[PDB]
Amino acid sequence: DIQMTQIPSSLSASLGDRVSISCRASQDINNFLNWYQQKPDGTIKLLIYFTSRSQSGVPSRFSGSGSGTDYSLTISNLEQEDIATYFCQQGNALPRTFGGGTKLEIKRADAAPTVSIFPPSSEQLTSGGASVVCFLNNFYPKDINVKWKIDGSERQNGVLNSWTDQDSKDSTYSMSSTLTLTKDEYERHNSYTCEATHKTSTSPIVKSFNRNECA
Amino acid sequence: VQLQQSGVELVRAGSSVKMSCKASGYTFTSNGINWVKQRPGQGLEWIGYNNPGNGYITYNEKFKGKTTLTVDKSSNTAYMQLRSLTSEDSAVYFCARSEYYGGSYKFDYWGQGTTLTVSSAGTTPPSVYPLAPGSAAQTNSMVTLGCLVKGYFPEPVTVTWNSGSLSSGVHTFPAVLQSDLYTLSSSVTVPSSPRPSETVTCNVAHPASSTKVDKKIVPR
Repeated sequence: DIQMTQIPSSLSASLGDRVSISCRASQDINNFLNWYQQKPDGTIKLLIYFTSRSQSGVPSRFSGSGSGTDYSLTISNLEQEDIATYFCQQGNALPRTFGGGTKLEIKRADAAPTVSIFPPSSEQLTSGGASVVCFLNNFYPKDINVKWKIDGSERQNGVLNSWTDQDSKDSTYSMSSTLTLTKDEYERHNSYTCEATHKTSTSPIVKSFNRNECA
Repeated sequence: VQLQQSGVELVRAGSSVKMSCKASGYTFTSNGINWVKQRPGQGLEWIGYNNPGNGYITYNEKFKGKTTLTVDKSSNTAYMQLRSLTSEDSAVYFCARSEYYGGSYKFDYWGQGTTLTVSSAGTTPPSVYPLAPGSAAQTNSMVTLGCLVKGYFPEPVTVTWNSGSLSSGVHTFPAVLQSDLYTLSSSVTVPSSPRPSETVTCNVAHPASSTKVDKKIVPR
């Protein structure tokens, strides 16, 4: 197959920036290269075809170029609606192959997460289950490390993490981490700690609660 | 031009599905139809092609055998049949139209895609649990409340706070698959002025099971 590699797998840029995305083929593709845009909602449209022909209805800030095995897609001035995943595809031979895709995000100033932790609700405890939830909200960059500790020992088992897409208005990310135990194991320990490590600080952010602290 | 998709999506391992892609807005026999697979793990995969005009079909050797492409010219519908379904077949499948441009083709119009979920799970309504700030004074000025929606199937659930009147400060996280069941959560940050002098309730709806649950967040 002709292997297609997109150089920057993910890219950060500020609105107004000139963005350029690379696509390399394993062998000369004779300019038969098309570009697709996948919006965060999963839908896809053709952007550019035959290396540099613009498809009807697409913004004039998108242009493409290249030859042989090297092609690029350039956004002249990044707009918010351009936040998406872009894919090159070769139409020189079968099977048709696509590049791995390049996802864009808006670059902004760093922002430390607002962390909050929540003890299992009593409704859940009645069912014999126990989930401790920790929200880490509105931070930038996306890279964050969360570790759970129970009486000084660390997490690992029973953790479910989930991230939101970059917020369209303030460009930050949010994350939620949940530690689930049985009611039996929960009631045999005192403290539960959610510990986050982010670029914004040399020392982790720690939020804890003690089971007995019934205020 | 428009490619409207859909076929069975919630299936069990070992079965087969026949998905459809109905074209409109142009002369169906004039353009070939391609099928593409996209697993949650980012990437796109070309499955095969079918030209309803000349009846030419071609497959990607990978899918050749597990896949059967057919077309019904009378109704302008393209079909793809997957068989011997496994967990690695769970993906979104798109159909796209080919258009000749001097030398090669461009996939110019795409269908919205059909999500194929292979699972053993049965329709199950969620357990909604109110999350009130714990133990010591959790937060100053603003207060963060949450709602844990655990163990439901299938997707999706819709979460709203105060029947939607509370839209600012809310974060609803993408559902995560735990043991073949989904779990998700949502948080809301209100000034210490509102709760608990003012009522905060999380409302979750699960269409698949016709379930609706209202959970008021009250002080621990």
